[PDB]
Amino acid sequence: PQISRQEYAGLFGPTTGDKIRLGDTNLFIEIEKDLRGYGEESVYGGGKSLRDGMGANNHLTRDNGVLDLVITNVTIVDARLGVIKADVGIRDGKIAGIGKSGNPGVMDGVTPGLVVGVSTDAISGEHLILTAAGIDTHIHLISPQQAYHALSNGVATFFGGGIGPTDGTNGTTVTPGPWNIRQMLRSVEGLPVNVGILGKGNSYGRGPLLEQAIAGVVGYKVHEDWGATANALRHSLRMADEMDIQVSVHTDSLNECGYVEDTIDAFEGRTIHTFHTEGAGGGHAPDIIRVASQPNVLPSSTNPTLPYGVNSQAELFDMIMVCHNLNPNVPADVSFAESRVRPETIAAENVLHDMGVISMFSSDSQAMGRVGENWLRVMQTANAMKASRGKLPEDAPGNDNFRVLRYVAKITINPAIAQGVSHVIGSVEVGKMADLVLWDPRFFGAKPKMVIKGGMINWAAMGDPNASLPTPQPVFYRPMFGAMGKTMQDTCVTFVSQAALDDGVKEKAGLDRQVIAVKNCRTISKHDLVRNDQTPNIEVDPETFAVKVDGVHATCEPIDTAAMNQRYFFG
Amino acid sequence: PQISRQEYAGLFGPTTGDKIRLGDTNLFIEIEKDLRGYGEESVYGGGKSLRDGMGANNHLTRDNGVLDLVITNVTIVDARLGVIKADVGIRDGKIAGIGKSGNPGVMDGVTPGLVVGVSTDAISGEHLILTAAGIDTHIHLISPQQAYHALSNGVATFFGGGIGPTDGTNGTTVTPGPWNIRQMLRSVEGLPVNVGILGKGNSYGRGPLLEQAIAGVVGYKVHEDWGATANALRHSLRMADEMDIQVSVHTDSLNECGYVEDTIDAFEGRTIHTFHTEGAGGGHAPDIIRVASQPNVLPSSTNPTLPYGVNSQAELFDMIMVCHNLNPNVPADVSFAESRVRPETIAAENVLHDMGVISMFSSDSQAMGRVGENWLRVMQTANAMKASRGKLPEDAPGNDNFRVLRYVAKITINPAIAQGVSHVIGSVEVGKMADLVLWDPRFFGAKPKMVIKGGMINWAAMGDPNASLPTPQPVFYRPMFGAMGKTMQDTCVTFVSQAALDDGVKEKAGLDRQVIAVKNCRTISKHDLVRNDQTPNIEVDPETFAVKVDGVHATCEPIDTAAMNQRYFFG
Amino acid sequence: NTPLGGCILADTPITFNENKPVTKVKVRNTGDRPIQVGSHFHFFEVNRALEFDRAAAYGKRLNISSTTAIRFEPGDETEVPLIPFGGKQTLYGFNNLVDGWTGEGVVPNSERPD
Amino acid sequence: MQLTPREVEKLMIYTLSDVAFKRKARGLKLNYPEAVSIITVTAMEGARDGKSVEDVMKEASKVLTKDDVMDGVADLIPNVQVEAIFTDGSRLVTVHDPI
Amino acid sequence: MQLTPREVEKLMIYTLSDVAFKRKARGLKLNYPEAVSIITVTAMEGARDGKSVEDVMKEASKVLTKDDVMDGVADLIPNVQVEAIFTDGSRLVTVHDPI
Amino acid sequence: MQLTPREVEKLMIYTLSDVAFKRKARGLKLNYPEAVSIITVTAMEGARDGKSVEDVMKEASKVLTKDDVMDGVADLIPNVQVEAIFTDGSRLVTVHDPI
Ligand code: NI
Ligand code: NI
Ligand code: NI
Repeated sequence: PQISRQEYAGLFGPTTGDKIRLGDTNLFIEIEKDLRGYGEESVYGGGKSLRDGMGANNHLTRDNGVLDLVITNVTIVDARLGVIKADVGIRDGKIAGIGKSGNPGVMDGVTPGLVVGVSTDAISGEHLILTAAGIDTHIHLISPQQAYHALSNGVATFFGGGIGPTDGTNGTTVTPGPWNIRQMLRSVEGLPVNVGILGKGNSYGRGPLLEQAIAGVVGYKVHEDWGATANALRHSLRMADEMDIQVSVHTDSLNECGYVEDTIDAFEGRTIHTFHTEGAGGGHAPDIIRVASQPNVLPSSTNPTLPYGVNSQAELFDMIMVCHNLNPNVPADVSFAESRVRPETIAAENVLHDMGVISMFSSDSQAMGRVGENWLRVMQTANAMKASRGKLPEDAPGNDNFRVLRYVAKITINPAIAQGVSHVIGSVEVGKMADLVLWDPRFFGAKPKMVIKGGMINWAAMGDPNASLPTPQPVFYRPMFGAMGKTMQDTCVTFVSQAALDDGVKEKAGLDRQVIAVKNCRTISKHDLVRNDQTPNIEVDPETFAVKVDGVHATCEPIDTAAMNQRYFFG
Repeated sequence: PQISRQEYAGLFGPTTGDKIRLGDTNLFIEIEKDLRGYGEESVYGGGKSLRDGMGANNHLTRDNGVLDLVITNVTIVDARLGVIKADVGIRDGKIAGIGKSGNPGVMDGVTPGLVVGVSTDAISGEHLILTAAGIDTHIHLISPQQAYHALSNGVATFFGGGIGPTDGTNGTTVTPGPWNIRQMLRSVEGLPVNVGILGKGNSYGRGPLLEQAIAGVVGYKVHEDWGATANALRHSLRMADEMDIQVSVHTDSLNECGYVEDTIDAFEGRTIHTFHTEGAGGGHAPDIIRVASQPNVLPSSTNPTLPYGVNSQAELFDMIMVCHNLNPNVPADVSFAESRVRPETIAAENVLHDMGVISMFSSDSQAMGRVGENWLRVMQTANAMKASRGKLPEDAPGNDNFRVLRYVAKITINPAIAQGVSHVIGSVEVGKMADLVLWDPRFFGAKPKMVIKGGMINWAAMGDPNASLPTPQPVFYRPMFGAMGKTMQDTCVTFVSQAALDDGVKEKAGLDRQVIAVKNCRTISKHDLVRNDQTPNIEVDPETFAVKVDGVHATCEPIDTAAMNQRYFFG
Repeated sequence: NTPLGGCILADTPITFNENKPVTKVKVRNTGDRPIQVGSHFHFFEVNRALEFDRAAAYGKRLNISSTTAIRFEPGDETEVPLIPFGGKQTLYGFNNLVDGWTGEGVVPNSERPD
Repeated sequence: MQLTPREVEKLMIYTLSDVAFKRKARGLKLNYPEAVSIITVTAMEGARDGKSVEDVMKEASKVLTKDDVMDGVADLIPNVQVEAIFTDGSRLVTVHDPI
Repeated sequence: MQLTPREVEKLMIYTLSDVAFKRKARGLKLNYPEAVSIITVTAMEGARDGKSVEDVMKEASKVLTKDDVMDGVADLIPNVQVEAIFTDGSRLVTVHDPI
Repeated sequence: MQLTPREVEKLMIYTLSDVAFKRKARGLKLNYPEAVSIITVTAMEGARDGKSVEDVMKEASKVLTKDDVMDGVADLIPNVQVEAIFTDGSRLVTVHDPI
């Protein structure tokens, strides 16, 4: 038999050749492949394929393959080989398989690592989009509520440091010393996200860094407030080599110890994570972006600058006075900010994201950054760069997959590669953890329906609990069974160094959460980062702060109206 | 070099000789001493003293002295030797030292117990006030939310009893029997404050009291509803001698068993805590203040009467009918209230706080008392007594330190002395626990910025978590990392008796919270209470309820407008 | 009178650490970008671009109030007073040029060149 | 704003008073939560205006009659308690049978 | 509606703004939370109307004077911060001393 | 009041309806949460006024048109659900495409 794609899309969703508009943006994503034989589509409901002896089967769960949960045909948006329509399988809180689901005994072409049985509970995958959860490498642990706002936008993983609302924490992502580290690893027991604590990387001795590695830090942090000296970095990098961890830097914006070229000599070509590569958050003013030209560097960026707006120049001149307690009356404090508010590098930052130079995207939450606008501000920049720079030579002639796949990589797979947790989380691949997000294409990048963590829903959109359905208003997001009781700890991961794991941090610190050690932080480079392997030549004018990439001025005009904001949000 | 104090106050805060106005009150507090050599002031920020090789150091944490947290230059308000400007150090959740911070290797005059290193995370101590957290000896465990309102005003310690909203609990602070005690010690695991459970002290036998001691109580409670007989008190005190705990009394208001003369003979000069020494809450009417003239007594007071207002008379006639379920139609129920609403003792209570007779402050929460206005109502009374009675002969000629130090002692060190927890908490001294509160002098005694508990911030003022800073509105108080996961239990203390500690209540009852025993409850007297060692002669008229202290009528006219209320609060 | 939460400071200026030697030095920014040095930063272990008598800055910080930093614009030459460090005078880090001690000062000061 | 939990919960009671006054304007008999909402706001507003405990208690009793509420709402409300911030501080407001 | 926590908390701040302009109508000196409430709502409404960061900052400073608030409220407010959703996205609004 | 959680959460939805009607008065195109707020309040008010399920469903569809909302808000709202307390009890109110 034959039927039109209009009635097929209304029930089973799109397939090969169908383009999906991402909200109110000008971006359209086309399905590159459909991993299913037409005719035996698996969906749950009243009198549908998933019943006894049809989709299910009499065999046991021990028969490696019976899923704990299945997403009934969804459009995946992965950076490795995304924009595909396929049934995704969950088992033991990990991605079992990606292809076709059902009973192989009565259905042809069923994938071996993907069978529905008595243990499966289906999810309405049709008319929705699946993706890997977001990661934030710049998180100041100022407030624990921060996670609820992050998780309410598709960010189920945190990376940073802090105690609470201390001025020390308000400006620097550090949990300094074993005592503070243990108290924070233990406070994270009551959090519904993965965490990676960063220690203070400011020391001349090898010992003070070793104490933090064995305590349970995923890396180190070198701030200008705590002294970003050539020795503070050399010793933080020397220890990061022998410990297999990632160092994050917020270089000296005062150019006190040296210039940007002197800190690159102090790095000694060793892999390093650079926060706010643009310069608003910090770093050797003016030519910080110059650091993104070298291969060892892993460039990230704060999100208050992206997208480049018309009114962005005004807000950041007052914002800079609170984060790093700078006075508005002292001349050395205000004249220091005049250089850091340079608008030419903010426009360059936006085009460098399109070119594939700035390999990832962070925030710098409650300290020149917003945690609940990450996925949104990524898609907002994608709309601006398509409308100005047009389709790329690598991008397809009829779809905007290449740009979206390049931009989703900045928040999903690249930050996971940077902090040595690729094998755990990052992409929708087989054998990885089930940290996934579901959104309607109408509300893509801003408001998801569900947030699956370790195969269980942690956070989701929910109506009146007393009502006869989950959709009746008021529909506000609330914690689910994946964030309740002992299941919150099970499904969340406390990341640490191998040294700490080998020492027995889980037993010594008494962590009921899952404890996975970070690895492959040091050997990685910019070529290992997905869809952002470019290392272009750079020329920056120091007087007017103009940026030239490969002998071409990198800039763009600001936009007044951005995609998805007052149309979906209220406040 | 020389610079004016105006520019110094704008950066490093006040020093010796500078007076600070406490909000909208008429009270000014002068700095008695500055424990720092001028020139090397330690503050954190972008390009400031606390960096690598300046304030920090390459030595390890295990070198006893490296702080986990430091408060950069703050005005302390302690009752022992307060009103001083000094850097306070935190280590292992205890106060390491009070003086000058930094690196002794490159700075002169650094205190040995106080050194900044790689393990320290600084707090902006400048332009703020530090103090010990408040203690509430009269807490009805009617609702667990009560703690959030208490902690939102600088009260991080509770003492009392109850099951929940039972009429038994609504009128008496009792957790009676081992079963109820155990269930409450276990329910307190999910509370962000220190707790001291009080048992029922109403028995003729020694056994029923012994069962509660070994179950894990810090003391006993003798209520008029459960029978405040001479034998109930004698047996409660006999057991409190051999157990080293504190008994709290709410004497028989009906004068049934005897008069005030009968109860003091039944005490046998043994140390005892008297709730609502004024008489609104309870106690053999009319001459219940007469008990304050004895040295063994530890007088406390409920806070709905303090400060003495013009409209206080009206509300008490109706409030008294719900707390102790008294009917408005029965003549014996309304006619006994007519004596308990006496307005002459409420004005005397306010003057007795200034004289230094009523040694401490409590509340009697959700039963003729407010938990979220203790620090406020203390400072409200201080403003009224200065405006009426003027500066004391002991008070200095140019500052109101003596009155504030006397009044902060009533909520910080004296209730801790009464319940045998002085050595644990009470004052900002070396070796004590880090249960501290931080407030702006603008918002002193009403709204604090942070609340440090065991060296970690438990509760604090926080804005929008999604915003780029912690200050943006809506700024409402929320639980911090010190109240999340396993760190809430670590930083909070379940107080018990020695008998229980040695029996193994922590293991038997399975308490993940810290368990410290109470001690030095019996040998203490009024002279051991800080700034309130007065035992004056008393003469009370029984007909008109007039109070004469040392042959002088103790009273004061009521006030219509009190300090800090409508100007700061909303509801 | 003073507003709510204000400070009634006494009419007296603060005196910053006396009886310590002072060394005035002319510092010129040769580089095309601005440089700002904080109160406790060790001047001898600063950027090589700044042209000044480097040998005179052994274990000597700026003679200004703590916390505060003075900014240098490209080309601008500014005179700056320097003060030695306190305590044991043992500093570490910065650029691995000395990482040790500087208070030997036995009659004419010598030892440790760049 | 530094809104303490006592101030945050006093906003949801204000949200209901606007719905109670709006339904009163159309001519509707108020229910239990609506009647208590408009009774409690007059105490909070009375305390804000600087009125004494005696005035606000008697004023809270003269807001609604038995014809202004549904049949049986007066029988289940023999007392209405609420705390408002006065010029001297927080004070209890007991209204014994306002209908 | 799918109201994110950032949107839910922005409703309790608007509930207070209606009480602030209702008390302003009767002729009352606003307190700390009421003053900040009516200052922040003009930024959220300004961002909704499509006004720039420059306009809303200066407009938020010209809402109330020292005579419109209680004695001492101007001394404890040297700055007012709040985030509103503009046409280009969420932007900070710092009002340095509006009185 | 003894406000059950179902009643407490129904106040934050009413707080938004006053902002939706106030922005409608100035002449502004309503967004997703504002449009759904003023759509749901007519069902709760309709159920309070004693209107039947048939009446409130059709009345909720005739509140706003495509010109009264922003471009694309009608495309993302093919259905609006909410539960209101009627004279007979709590009943569902499904409005299939009100614009
Ligand atoms: Ni930063
Ligand atoms: Ni009592
Ligand atoms: Ni009591």
